[PDB]
Amino acid sequence: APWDIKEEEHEIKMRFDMPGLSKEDVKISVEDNVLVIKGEQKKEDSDDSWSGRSVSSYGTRLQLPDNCEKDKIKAELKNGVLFITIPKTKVERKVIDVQIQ
Amino acid sequence: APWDIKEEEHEIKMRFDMPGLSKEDVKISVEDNVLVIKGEQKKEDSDDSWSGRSVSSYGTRLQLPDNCEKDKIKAELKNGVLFITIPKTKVERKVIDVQIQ
Amino acid sequence: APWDIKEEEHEIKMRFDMPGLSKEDVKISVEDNVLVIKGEQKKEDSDDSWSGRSVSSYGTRLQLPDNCEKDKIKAELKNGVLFITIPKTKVERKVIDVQIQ
Amino acid sequence: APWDIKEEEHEIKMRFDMPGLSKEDVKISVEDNVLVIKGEQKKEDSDDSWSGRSVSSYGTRLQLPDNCEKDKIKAELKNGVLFITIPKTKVERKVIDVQIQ
Amino acid sequence: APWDIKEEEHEIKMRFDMPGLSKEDVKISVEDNVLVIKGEQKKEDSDDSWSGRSVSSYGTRLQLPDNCEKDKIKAELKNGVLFITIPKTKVERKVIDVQIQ
Amino acid sequence: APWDIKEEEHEIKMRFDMPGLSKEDVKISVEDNVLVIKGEQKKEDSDDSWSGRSVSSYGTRLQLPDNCEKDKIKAELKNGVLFITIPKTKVERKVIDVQIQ
Amino acid sequence: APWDIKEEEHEIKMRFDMPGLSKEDVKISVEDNVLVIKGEQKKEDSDDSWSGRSVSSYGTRLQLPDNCEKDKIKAELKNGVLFITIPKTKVERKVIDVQIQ
Amino acid sequence: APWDIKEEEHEIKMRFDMPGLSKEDVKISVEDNVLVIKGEQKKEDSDDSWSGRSVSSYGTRLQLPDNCEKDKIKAELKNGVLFITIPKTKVERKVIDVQIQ
Amino acid sequence: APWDIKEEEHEIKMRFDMPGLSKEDVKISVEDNVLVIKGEQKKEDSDDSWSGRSVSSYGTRLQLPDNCEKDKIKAELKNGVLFITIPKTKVERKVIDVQIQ
Amino acid sequence: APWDIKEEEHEIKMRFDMPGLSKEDVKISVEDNVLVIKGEQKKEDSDDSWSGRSVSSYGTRLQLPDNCEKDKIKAELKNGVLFITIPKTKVERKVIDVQIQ
Amino acid sequence: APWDIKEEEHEIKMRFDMPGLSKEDVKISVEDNVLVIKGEQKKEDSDDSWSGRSVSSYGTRLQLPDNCEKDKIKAELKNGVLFITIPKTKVERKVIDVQIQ
Amino acid sequence: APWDIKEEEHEIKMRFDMPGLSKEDVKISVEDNVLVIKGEQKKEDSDDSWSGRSVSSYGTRLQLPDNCEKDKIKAELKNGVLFITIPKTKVERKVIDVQIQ
Repeated sequence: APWDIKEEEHEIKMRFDMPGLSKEDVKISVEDNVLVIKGEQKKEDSDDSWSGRSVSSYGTRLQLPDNCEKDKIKAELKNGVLFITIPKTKVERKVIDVQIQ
Repeated sequence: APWDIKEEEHEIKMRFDMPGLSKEDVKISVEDNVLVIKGEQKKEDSDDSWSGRSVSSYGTRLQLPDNCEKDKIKAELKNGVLFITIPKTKVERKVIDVQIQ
Repeated sequence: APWDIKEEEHEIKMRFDMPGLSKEDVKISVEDNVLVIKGEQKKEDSDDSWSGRSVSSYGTRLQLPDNCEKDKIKAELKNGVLFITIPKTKVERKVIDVQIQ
Repeated sequence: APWDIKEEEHEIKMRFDMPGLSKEDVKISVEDNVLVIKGEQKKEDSDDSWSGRSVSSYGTRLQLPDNCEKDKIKAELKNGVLFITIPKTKVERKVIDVQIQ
Repeated sequence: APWDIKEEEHEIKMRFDMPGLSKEDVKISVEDNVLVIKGEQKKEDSDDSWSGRSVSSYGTRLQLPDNCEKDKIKAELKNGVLFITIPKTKVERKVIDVQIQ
Repeated sequence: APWDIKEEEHEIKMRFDMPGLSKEDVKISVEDNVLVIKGEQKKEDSDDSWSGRSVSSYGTRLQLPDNCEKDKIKAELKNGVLFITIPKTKVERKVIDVQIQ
Repeated sequence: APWDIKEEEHEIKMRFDMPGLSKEDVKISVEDNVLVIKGEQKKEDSDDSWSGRSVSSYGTRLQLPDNCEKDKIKAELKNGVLFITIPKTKVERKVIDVQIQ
Repeated sequence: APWDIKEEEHEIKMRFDMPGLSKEDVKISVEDNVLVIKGEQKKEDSDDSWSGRSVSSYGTRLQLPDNCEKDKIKAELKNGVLFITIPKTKVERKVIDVQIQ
Repeated sequence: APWDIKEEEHEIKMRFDMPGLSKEDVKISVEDNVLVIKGEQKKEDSDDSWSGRSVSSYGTRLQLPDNCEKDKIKAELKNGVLFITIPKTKVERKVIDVQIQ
Repeated sequence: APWDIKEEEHEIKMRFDMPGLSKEDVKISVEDNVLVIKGEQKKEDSDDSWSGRSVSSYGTRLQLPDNCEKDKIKAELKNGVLFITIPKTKVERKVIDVQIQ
Repeated sequence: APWDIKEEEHEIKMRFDMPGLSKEDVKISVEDNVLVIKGEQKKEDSDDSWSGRSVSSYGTRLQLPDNCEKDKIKAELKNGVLFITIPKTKVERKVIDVQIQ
Repeated sequence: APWDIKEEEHEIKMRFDMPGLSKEDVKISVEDNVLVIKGEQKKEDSDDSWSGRSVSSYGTRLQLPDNCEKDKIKAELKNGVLFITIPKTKVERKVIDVQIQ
């Protein structure tokens, strides 16, 4: 299965995966509320000696409900699998319901 | 015809419809600018004694141009038909046009 | 789910549904063994002031196995939902089975 | 090719095209951050004397990243071709990167 | 609408259209009875500085019923719209009808 | 790109890839000339706490031209990527060509 | 248009059509309530001397609501067009309507 | 070929077929004019010890032109093949033909 | 079958067909080498009193190899079937064959 | 369900089925390792007197992993159902596993 | 690739191909301006002793711009490949261009 | 028709075909039991002077039941048609049949 993206019990979480890609070719970037991921192909630093070299596009968008709180943002890569944990927001301070009468 | 959603001559109006659903299983919820509707199936409180019991999903999104003014928001249900009337906003205080020269 | 039509434990039952349609625009008609339903659009008696006025065709056929016994035929409309209960018949007074030898 | 829409080396640019439409039937309109274009068919002011008169819908949306700065907004029409040049914004004053550890 | 081609009340008329193309890149050619149009892309004489440069094929055939009378043949280009007016012929000097008996 | 399978300049090589799968859930098996791969889902040994858990089938066939020489067979897993290197055979000791005359 | 079949103001009427078929190759047949038409190809009695001889199937079913009254049944063929006029029945001697309460 | 259903030279005949089904799991049932067949799966009385156990639905409808004469109705099963022979009726005591004039 | 168009053993022949159309609404027209047929709908001269009135387009083109010799051109309509017989031409006065060497 | 083909707990088993076909029209044939089945249509030895006579092709291939041991091969036909039981082989006398290091 | 048909630097050229067909079964025919090719199947003069005998249709049309000059027309067949070289014409003695003003 | 491949009355035979390809660009190759054909495009040795030059892939596999006996293998090319005749094998020295009891 390619990816997961969901509000967990307390936060927001993404998870994707990529063969070959090690701890080197990974980058991200933040904005006022926009996250972006940039993975690329460093499958040119050992040797080719091959045919089925894999090359594709990896960077991708994201927007958080509230402006992305930056400090506690965590992420990790293992066995060709990246995943990013990020804090939830504090929505629902006020609401009103039906008066259908 | 399932629904209508439109800016009338003075306000914003939604209208949808649902068999069975009476004045009980209806709920809404507001946000800073987000409306959401939650209807569900209380077709379990009289008796089944049936085969063609109808059950589906009814809640749905909405966003208003300007933050939803809450007081005068009205809505009503009759003959299995929901409809919500909500105040318009006061856009277009300034504009500029072509200077194609 | 649109409709149900079935032999229950003791009788025959139809059930359908229609938004808007109240206790006024409903009619039926019987025959020697043919039932027919005629619903129509009285969505012209309050006001239009609208775009998504719903108008369609509602009348529909039926035939009962035995000629429709007329007295105890019942029906009802609620929350835009029609349903007709009608007596079963007394088939299977005699039968013969295989003699495949 | 119908249109182009892109961030150039320094600004934002749209370009589209329309047969017949001259410097008369063109209009635009601005908002806090919303641009809209309104072209229409003045192919009724010379004469018809024709069959293949062209009539369609031309107005279209746009939103700029930052609220549309209004003064230096330029545009032009030639040979049935419209194009609008508009100032870029000043995003990316701060950023944070991975700490995948 | 792309083009029109028709016998008018007195003559024959074509009309087509092309963004960008001005009074320069247009050419035609005549034959004993064959007309041909050759438009091309001079969208290389101002500057590119662009992505959505439009380039396509424009030349096209035609045959007139009678050999094309050459003198009074007229044509014009405006707002990226070409159109050619050409004299009709003098067919139907004799006819015979049914004798189905 | 999913996989590569090819005769290299001197040997035979397979390469595939699998997210999540680490150095644990991997197995192979040999035969007289048949290779088979068995990967499975050990995504049950850390915790679920998730929705998009990935589970599928991974084992797959192979046959080598000549009976698989077993000693020098190598393979490796990194960044969720498996690949197996295996010795080539020594075909083409004799041949005959056309005599089409 | 191939055919017409309808209850007129007072009776029941069919109309169809067939090239070539003259007053010879036409037949019908009645039943307790079933009508059937049998037209065939007598395009073998003058001469072939041809390629595009037309041959197809023409007979077709019908059932009348009440058993077909036989005497006044009329029909006619002209210009390769058949049409059958037949008496209506006397349905609706009794009816009952809604009691939806 | 699955089945045959036809009026023979003197009667009416059905024939179908079913693997496994022996002389046990077969049943029929008659009505005023309705025949029905009920075969089922007794592939649970010897043992499973298997994977490709076959289970499906076998009962099926029939209506005879005239009310089914019951005595001489015959049927048989052999080599997983059922077939039912039933008496024809005595239709066509009277008829009327065209008067197309 | 709709139509036939063919060179017979000695001439050229067309044949088509049209329900309703009698000996009245038929017309043709000749040219230097162009034949055209014009049938239309006179299904307005008796009465409508109907629903399935048939109306369509019937005129159609033709070109003969050599200019249409006019005198001996024959045609006829019967049972809603038109057919036109026309003289062949006298092609093939000279020819040359391969010299492939 | 048409057929089953599988390695059971101890052997190899096929099972298929055929209406009509009795113990007569069945044949098989063996090879070094190839099995083939030949059923045909002896539905010509009793009488036709029918329309829905069934005729098709029944012979089919098979290959066993190891050369087919011939003695204990069993098979049977009942209720139009064929099935062949055949001995398994003795594979897996030696194996080697990963050394992914 | 099946065929080529093109105006070369000085003439007109066709080229096609056909297995089996030798220098015998080839024919052409000329007209005032129409060329036609007739190849056929003489794959009946040696012996069949075969299954995959090839038989198809080979004759085909052509029209030249100007009436086909007959003398210098050349053609040849080799290795199951035919090709015809034919003289070009002398078009474009006069022309007129745009006056779009 | 592209090819034929079949066991004749005494041997095995292939036949295919290729335009242009003469007695030069043809090659085959044998193995223990594998035949392979290699045709290629020598349509570069006379001249191009063309557009519709044909180039494709021609080599193809084959396996014989028994190891290919090499001496008497024959083949030939004529009129762009290849065909290979090869000796049959001597299968069926022993067999066993049903004992369905």
